[PDB]
Amino acid sequence: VSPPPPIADEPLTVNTGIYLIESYSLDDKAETFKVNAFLSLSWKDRRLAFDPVRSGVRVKTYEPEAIWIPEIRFVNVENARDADVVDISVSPDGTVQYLERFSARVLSPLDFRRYPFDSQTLHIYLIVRSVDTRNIVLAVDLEKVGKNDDVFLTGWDIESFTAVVKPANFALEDRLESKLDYQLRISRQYFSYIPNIILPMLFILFISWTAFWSTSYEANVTLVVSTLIAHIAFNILVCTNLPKTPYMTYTGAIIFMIYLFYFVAVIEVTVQHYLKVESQPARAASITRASRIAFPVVFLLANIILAFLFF
Amino acid sequence: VSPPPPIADEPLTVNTGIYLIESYSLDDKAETFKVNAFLSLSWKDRRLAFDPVRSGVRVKTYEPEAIWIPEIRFVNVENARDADVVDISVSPDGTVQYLERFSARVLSPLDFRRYPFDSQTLHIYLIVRSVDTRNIVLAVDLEKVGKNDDVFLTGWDIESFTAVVKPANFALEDRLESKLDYQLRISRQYFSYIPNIILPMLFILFISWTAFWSTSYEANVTLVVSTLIAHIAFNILVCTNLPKTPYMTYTGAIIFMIYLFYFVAVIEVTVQHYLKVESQPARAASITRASRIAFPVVFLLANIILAFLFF
Amino acid sequence: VSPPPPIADEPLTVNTGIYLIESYSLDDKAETFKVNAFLSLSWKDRRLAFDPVRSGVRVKTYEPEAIWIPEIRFVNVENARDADVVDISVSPDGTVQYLERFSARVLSPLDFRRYPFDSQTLHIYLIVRSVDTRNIVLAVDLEKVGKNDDVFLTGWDIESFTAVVKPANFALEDRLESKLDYQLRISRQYFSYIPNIILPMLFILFISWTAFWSTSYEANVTLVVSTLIAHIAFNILVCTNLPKTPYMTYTGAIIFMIYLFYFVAVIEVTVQHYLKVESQPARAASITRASRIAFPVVFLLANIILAFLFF
Amino acid sequence: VSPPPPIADEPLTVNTGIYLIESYSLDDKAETFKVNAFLSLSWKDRRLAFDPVRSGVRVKTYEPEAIWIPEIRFVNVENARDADVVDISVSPDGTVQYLERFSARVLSPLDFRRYPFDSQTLHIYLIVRSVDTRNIVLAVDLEKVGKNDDVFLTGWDIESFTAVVKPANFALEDRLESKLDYQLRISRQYFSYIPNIILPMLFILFISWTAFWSTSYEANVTLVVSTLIAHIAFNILVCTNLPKTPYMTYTGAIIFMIYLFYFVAVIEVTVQHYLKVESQPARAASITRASRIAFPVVFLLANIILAFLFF
Amino acid sequence: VSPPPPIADEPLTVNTGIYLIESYSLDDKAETFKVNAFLSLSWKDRRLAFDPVRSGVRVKTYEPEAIWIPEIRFVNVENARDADVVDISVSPDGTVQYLERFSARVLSPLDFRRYPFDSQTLHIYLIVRSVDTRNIVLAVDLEKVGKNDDVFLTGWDIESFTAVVKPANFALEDRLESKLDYQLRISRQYFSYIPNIILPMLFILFISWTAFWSTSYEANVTLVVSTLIAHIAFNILVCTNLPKTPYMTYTGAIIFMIYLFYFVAVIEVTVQHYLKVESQPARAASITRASRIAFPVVFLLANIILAFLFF
Ligand SMILES: [Cl-]
Ligand SMILES: [Cl-]
Ligand SMILES: [Cl-]
Ligand SMILES: [Cl-]
Ligand SMILES: [Cl-]
Ligand SMILES: [Cl-]
Ligand SMILES: [Cl-]
Ligand code: NA
Ligand code: NA
Ligand code: NA
Ligand code: NA
Ligand code: NA
Ligand code: NA
Repeated sequence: VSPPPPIADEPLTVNTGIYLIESYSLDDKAETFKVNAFLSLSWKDRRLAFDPVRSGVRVKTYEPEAIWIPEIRFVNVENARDADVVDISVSPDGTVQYLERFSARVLSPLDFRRYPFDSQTLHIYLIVRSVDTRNIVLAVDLEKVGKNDDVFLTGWDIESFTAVVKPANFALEDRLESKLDYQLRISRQYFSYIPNIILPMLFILFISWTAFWSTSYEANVTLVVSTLIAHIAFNILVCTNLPKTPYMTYTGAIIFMIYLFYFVAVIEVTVQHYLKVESQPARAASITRASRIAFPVVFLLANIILAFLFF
Repeated sequence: VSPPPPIADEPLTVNTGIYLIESYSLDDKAETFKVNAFLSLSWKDRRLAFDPVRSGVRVKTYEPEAIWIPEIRFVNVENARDADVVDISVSPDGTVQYLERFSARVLSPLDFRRYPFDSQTLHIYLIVRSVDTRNIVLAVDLEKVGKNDDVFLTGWDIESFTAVVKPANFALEDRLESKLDYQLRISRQYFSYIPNIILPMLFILFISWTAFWSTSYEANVTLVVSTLIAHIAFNILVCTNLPKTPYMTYTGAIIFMIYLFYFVAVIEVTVQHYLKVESQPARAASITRASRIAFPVVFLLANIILAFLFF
Repeated sequence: VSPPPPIADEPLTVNTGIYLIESYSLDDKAETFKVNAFLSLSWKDRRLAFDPVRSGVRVKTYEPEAIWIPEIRFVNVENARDADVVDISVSPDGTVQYLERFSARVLSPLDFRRYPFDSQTLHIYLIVRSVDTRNIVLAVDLEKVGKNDDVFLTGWDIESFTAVVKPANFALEDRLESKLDYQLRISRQYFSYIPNIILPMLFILFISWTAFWSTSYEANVTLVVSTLIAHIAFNILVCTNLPKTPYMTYTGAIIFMIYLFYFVAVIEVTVQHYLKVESQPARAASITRASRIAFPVVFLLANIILAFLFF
Repeated sequence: VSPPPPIADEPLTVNTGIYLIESYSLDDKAETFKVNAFLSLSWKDRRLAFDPVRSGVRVKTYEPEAIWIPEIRFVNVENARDADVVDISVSPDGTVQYLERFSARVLSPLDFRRYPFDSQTLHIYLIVRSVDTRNIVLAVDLEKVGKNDDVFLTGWDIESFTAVVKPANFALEDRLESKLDYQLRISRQYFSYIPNIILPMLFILFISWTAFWSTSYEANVTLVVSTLIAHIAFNILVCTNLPKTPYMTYTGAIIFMIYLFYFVAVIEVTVQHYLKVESQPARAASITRASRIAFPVVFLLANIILAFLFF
Repeated sequence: VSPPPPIADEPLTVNTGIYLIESYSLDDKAETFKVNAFLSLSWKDRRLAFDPVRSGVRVKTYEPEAIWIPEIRFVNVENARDADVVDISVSPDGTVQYLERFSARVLSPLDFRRYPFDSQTLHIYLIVRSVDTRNIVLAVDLEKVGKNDDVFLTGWDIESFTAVVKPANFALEDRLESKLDYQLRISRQYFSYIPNIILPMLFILFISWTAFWSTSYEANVTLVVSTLIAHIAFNILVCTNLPKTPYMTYTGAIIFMIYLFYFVAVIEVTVQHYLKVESQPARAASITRASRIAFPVVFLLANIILAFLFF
């Protein structure tokens, strides 16, 4: 088999469509997601044209090996897609309608800057390489782009599944390549992060601040050091669900900043004890009373500054 | 091969059945379960009809490639099922009896609202796409739907395996699709959660309340902060077996509420110490004595309210 | 190819044998184990009979596709076995000797009631479905059932590998099914549980009982709360190697009971402190002295009761 | 099929090229990385020469089985590459242009000495074994070596992808082998290690040094022992992301050294308490005051020495 | 195809060789390792003999399906090897030279008695089963046994790769089996265990002994209980990288023994406090002073005894 010949000098247009059946396993650390979808392909092959009136058949069904099929691939997949041809239909003028159901693990970079209040644009890049005989170009049949209503991505809200209709045509290894960008827009369900990580992290921090209403050094050391260790546990827990980033994430910024609050609280607790031992408690009292206001105020203002810089 | 021709204008009815052999690996985080079952298919193909007298055979056995077989797929599977054809039997009138044994990883959403006292309805969606020549519709042969008596799902009780007899017929990519819903009803074995998570979590909370019978601030700080850290460990342990949900789970609600009890216990312990240092112990004694009743009473009432809202 | 015809109305007997080469990966949580073995099959096919005198050959060698082979399957496997045919030998009377080497992941329920002093009977169920032309029945050739001397299952002792010689013949989807039960009896190597989990768990518990020889409330709170947290760590460690069970395991019973001992020790420590603060130390002394005897005595008797109920 | 015959006694030159499409999963512990790329091959086969006038076509397209293709393999791969032939083009003189897209898990040793400020040279070794009829030698077509602009390796910066143009020709099992070295130079994104591991580790260490401004032995024991335990947690966290090395890593050296600082701090805290109990506080005061300067000074100098030895 | 006929009554000798290309993933818990190697096979098949003068060729190249090839298998593999035939060469006298490149996951028991200062002998068992027509025996061609210089096993030192030249010939299911033992000798790189596990474990133990220079019960309880908990963490860490053994490992023996030292240290701390409360400090002082010498002395002697018993 060889590609369909051009009537004049035009490239062969392969109309494409992706219909999502299932979306699952969005792995933040690996920056991958699994997809199960229909891939539809359509092109004109005049060598396959037939007469509807004489044949009595309006459509002809072929096996993939019987006819020429464009070699369509995915750019950003771990391994080649697991595909099963559903149907191949040829109309009298030779218009081929190809349909396959596939499953693939897609590599798509994620921006963690606003985590866990982040939104992502996942990409599925469709590609075709031109042949010596003729140039193959990709197009989007909007009527064949979509998703099943039941499509759910655990821990995420699916906003839209659209295609950038204009392909990216470029030369690669002295041959033309036609690339299409299918975009799956998602937003993270931040809900569970509030009662499980954010509020427990704030509770232990506020518990360390009770040391500002205590003169007992031994109890203060226990309050600030124990809560700091619990904060380290939350820092470790958060970083297990995330890859290492060359930038600060919103959660990472708050987590880092809270260490400074624990460090300064230890200094205050040390300074307070030192002064009391030195028979200067009136002074230790001034620092402790100021700390009661300073710590929540600086914490509130620093969080307003951080939320502003990130959102 | 092509589909069987209609005698009049009727769709081809493909009778289906699923007989469960094995059920395993219900993954809560992934919202998947693995299945090993028999898939039975039945349809009339008049082109395969034969005479029992002249052939001397009552039934004819064929290889899948020798005859036309409907392209039956599963909607909610990770990858295409691993299938092996067991038997293909044709009766004299051309009634085909197809039997295959398959294994598949099924994606089926789970409702964690009542966890670990939750029940689920797992789904296996059977589907067929219509061809140009004729429309293919699915039906349930109740005589061929069931499960082996030994079918066990570790950590779950299997209630029933039934099929919604009426298919969901709809248009997808300008062709008719016929979808059947096979339902596996299961209920979680909550037993082990009681001695391993629920009671240890209650024990540490009740241990923190012993601080209401102590005037020792240093011992009280140790009691409430240490048990809080153990509560954080249980919260982390529980969330490792669960995906992130955009709603509160029953266990999650109790776990979250217990943090408030630890936070208020720290306030009480701080207030008690502060008053005693300020030479107001008679007052601290009133707050501590009230706390001895208030903490278990509010805990009991809040749990009754939560159990009511969730069950 | 079609099945061998019956001389009279008898079922076709397929003689079976399993020879274990390797046993590995017994997964307690998944209730699976991996196996690498020889599967031997033998049946009479008169259509394959030949003359030993005239041919000069005692045996004929065939390729699997050249002759009829019974469709033998495993009931309790995750996916279909990975099999490679080793030999097919036909004797002059038409007796076929089939040999394949296979590997499979077997699902076999485990009874954790006596863990880690438990024994298990792992099952490998062989099955054949009857055809329209004739009924197929399975048999055990004891001469072809066994295991390699070097067969080791890490963390387990292999006792025996035997087969229940009588098949379970039953009707499934209007056809006869012949099922054989191959049993691999194993006993857990409990050794390592003693120095790694049991004795460290007992050491920390006995350390909490030193609080009965101390009047220091602050030190007592530290002794009982710290060791309780270490007990929680051991409880979590034990449950990571086990699935969730709808029953109590022996280890689970001891682990649960030890929480009650920590809870009552906290009550004692609280009662002792309360009385001393109330200027009643003579009374606190009576409770503490009684606790020194009561705690080890009740612990010993409760363990005798538990060991009796479980063994 | 057999190899192309030599015109004289020359080896067959197979021109190669690797164009990276995707780079992912750099596993530090396993010392592997996954790659998705184009492999281009070119060689002259005069037996495939054709006349464009007689055949009509200027270039001929073949299926891999139809013609002789050199057996090109990767040396350092876990399993054989997952490859799909994209195109096989034959020009009139018999010049074959082969193009395949492949995915592979590559084993490439990593030097962790400067971790997490390390750089690596990942290797992809291309190899061909000579046949009896003639010797096969590999060459690099620099025009067909490259990488997609979007190629990203999560947690790493990609510097370059080049090939050592001269093959390593050697004898292996009495036949010639021609090996090419494709090099992917990467540098670790150390950024996240600073707020997540390095600074929290320094904070807890500096917190232990507050014991040098405290006379309270019981608070000092709490300060140094608690922070030491947090340091053990960070040591364990760091070693989970690394394989075991027969050398010290930069991070490993700092982590190890910090233990010595905790050990000497415990000695100081013990010595201080012992002297105070012995009614020698003036002396304990001299040791404690010296420690306030000695500990940060020795820590700074030891880190300058370590940074010098490692960088 | 059938096996080569014997000239007299001799068994067919199949000469073997294994050349290691890659060694990776030595899994201690699973007792497996992955291998990528060349498997060479050689045997005489007179039916393939040819004349060099008449044919004009000195060697003939065949496809595996064209000629008879002995069914060579690996005994101790999880699944069948992933193999690709590289070359099949036939010399004029009919001497066949077979070469394949394979990858396999090998099951090989490990002796952990001296861990982490252990050495292992990994085995790769080659096997052939005899046919009815004739007996097949295996031999080692030492010229074709070896390993690439770059072969590295992360965390291990590779000593040698040799073969036991004499096969183990035995009867299995009334047929002869010929088994060869290929041995890969390795020694563990214990280096990293010293700064990461051994020395931190010793530091925390020595820190618990500072309680013998302290009269403060509350600080002593904190010293011994906190370090014991850190020792439990190291015990858990060590056992995660090891399978459960029916024997004591060297590290396991030291780890277990250290618990006894913590237990006796708690008794000493309790006895010391009890006597001081009972107004007997002169006596408590004698026990504490003796403990300062006894604990390091008994620890040193017990370790000398253990090292002697294990090495
Ligand atoms: Cl693809
Ligand atoms: Cl499917
Ligand atoms: Cl099977
Ligand atoms: Cl390869
Ligand atoms: Cl094999
Ligand atoms: Cl024998
Ligand atoms: Cl034999
Ligand atoms: Na085609
Ligand atoms: Na068909
Ligand atoms: Na067959
Ligand atoms: Na070829
Ligand atoms: Na304390
Ligand atoms: Na062969």
